[PDB]
Amino acid sequence: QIRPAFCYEDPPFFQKCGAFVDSYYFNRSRITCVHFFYGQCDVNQNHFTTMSECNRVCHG
Amino acid sequence: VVWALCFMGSLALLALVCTNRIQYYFLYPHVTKLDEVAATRLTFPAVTFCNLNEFRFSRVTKNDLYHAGELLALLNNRYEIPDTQTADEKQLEILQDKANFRNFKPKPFNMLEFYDRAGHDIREMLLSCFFRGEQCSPEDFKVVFTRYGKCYTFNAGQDGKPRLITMKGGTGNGLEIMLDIQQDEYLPVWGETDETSFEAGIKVQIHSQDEPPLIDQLGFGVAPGFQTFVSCQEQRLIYLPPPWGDCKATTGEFYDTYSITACRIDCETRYLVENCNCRMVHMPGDAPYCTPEQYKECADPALDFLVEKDNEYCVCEMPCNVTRYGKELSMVKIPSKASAKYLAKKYNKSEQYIGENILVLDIFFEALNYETIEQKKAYEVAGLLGDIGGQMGLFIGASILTVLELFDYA
Amino acid sequence: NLNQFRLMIKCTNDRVWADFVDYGCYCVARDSNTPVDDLDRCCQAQKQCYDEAVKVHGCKPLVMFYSFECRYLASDLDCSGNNTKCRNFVCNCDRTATLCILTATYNRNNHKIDPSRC
Ligand SMILES: *[C@@H]1O[C@H](CO)[C@@H](O)[C@H](O)[C@H]1NC(C)=O
Ligand SMILES: *[C@@H]1O[C@H](CO)[C@@H](O)[C@H](O)[C@H]1NC(C)=O
Ligand SMILES: [Cl-]
Ligand code: NA
Ligand code: NA
Ligand code: NA
Repeated sequence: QIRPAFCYEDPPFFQKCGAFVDSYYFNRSRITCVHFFYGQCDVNQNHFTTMSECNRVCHG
Repeated sequence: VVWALCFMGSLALLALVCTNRIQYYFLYPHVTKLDEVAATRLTFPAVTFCNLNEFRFSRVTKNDLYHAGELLALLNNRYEIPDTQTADEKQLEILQDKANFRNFKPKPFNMLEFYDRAGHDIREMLLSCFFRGEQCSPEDFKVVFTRYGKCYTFNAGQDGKPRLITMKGGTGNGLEIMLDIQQDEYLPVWGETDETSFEAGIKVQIHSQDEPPLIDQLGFGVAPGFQTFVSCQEQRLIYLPPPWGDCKATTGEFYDTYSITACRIDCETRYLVENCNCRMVHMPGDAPYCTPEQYKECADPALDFLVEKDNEYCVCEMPCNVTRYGKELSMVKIPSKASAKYLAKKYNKSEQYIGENILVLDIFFEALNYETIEQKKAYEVAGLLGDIGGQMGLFIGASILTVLELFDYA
Repeated sequence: NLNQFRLMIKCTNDRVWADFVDYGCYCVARDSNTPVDDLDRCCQAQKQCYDEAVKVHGCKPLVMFYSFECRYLASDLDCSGNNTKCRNFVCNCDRTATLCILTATYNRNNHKIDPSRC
């Protein structure tokens, strides 16, 4: 329970529901956050505008 | 009066249309456009090939066997020839002597050096090579290390050498190589490891010079005892970057241009360094090279896991530029009965040897035409304005003139 | 190997890896006779677990790779994806130890002690 349950969800890779923008998600295999292009499909909360925030909320 | 009622109600409906059109622009949509492009030339691709056998038997020394014998299943964990060995008479005698480590002092050992030295030599494999009627030679092939070991790339276009071109469809305008896969040099197979296989032949990958090979994953095979024809079609796929699409242009981690294969090799390298504290000898970077014990215990399993099982560690962003080669393969037999003695005598081998070891490979294009599949921006600024002004005319009757009138009036 | 243990710890714990390295008598995977506290007792059972892996199953717990899955709940940390007895066994050793670490209290005064104590 050290990090929120949504940290373990796959971000919506390649899904376009609008503009693609720089984003960061927690990668549960690397156990750290990783850049990706977010297309506004708000399927879950595993996406952050900054690397640091992602690593704050989810890294642990 | 009621006119003003109808004018503003009509204008309200015009407003909701313009909001639709404007919100749609900010989706940055795209459509995909197909095109057949006629061409006077094509850049011939790079062609990477590997022997399926990684180490030449006659090049394995007592020291090699000491360090790498267990990895290659030639030795058990007691550094001895296993009783579950399945060898002939003569090879066994050679290996039994080679495995005699009584009063032997081990010397330093390195897998990259072992691959470079014991791996098959293009100078012996390449019996002949022609490209567009011109004779080529071992110097036209660049050494590249892959999971197969010491492999070779024709037309790599690296080190300041220019890329070659084709100008007509058909076999005469491509590559033809004759190879000896050298089965008498194949390492005896006594067990199952990642470094050995049950198969004889080569693995081949045809790819853009801008992308490294991933030949264990993405190659095709070619068998001894055949001439194999590979008829190719070039296909160029173009994707849009953000905000329209999600393609990646460059990267500044181990390679110049970005490609899926570059991404995968970066990931694989990071993964091995992270989990094993070492890199396999074909991977880029600075980490120390895995010892044979590390290959067996940590590196092979970790790479296998990543390449087969893992679903999350590496997820690669699509590149903006992809060149794909569609391929149609077919085969005829070599040697004919009528030509076997000629080949045996010309290469000083028996006729049976020729039949088990020689292959010919032809790689050429069906036609110069390449297909392009491209994402295009679907609704740019121009399309937005001309649309809004076209709706203004529909709802009110407003013009470019009408506007500059009432804008000067107020 | 200890890279996977370190990762299991990051998976469940914000406590930097350095704080477990050279803590007490046993951390991490070192030998002694008497553990300084309960945290150090975790590593002791881990070392004892590795020792068992080597002697009974022929594993090389400090060299071998294994895989594991990080989940929302620490207790849901999963070892079942491994394809051999050795990889399963050792993965389980590290899993047990990482969970035990959660129960124990992190002292700062038995981290990097003098060999006098152990
Ligand atoms: C990328 O695509 C453009 C056309 O969209 C092309 O001119 C260029 O050569 C491509 N880049 C590579 C490396 O092939
Ligand atoms: C070919 O036959 C064997 C092959 O090793 C060798 O002893 C012999 O010298 C060779 N002869 C010629 C003419 O190449
Ligand atoms: Cl991969
Ligand atoms: Na539309
Ligand atoms: Na194999
Ligand atoms: Na993991």
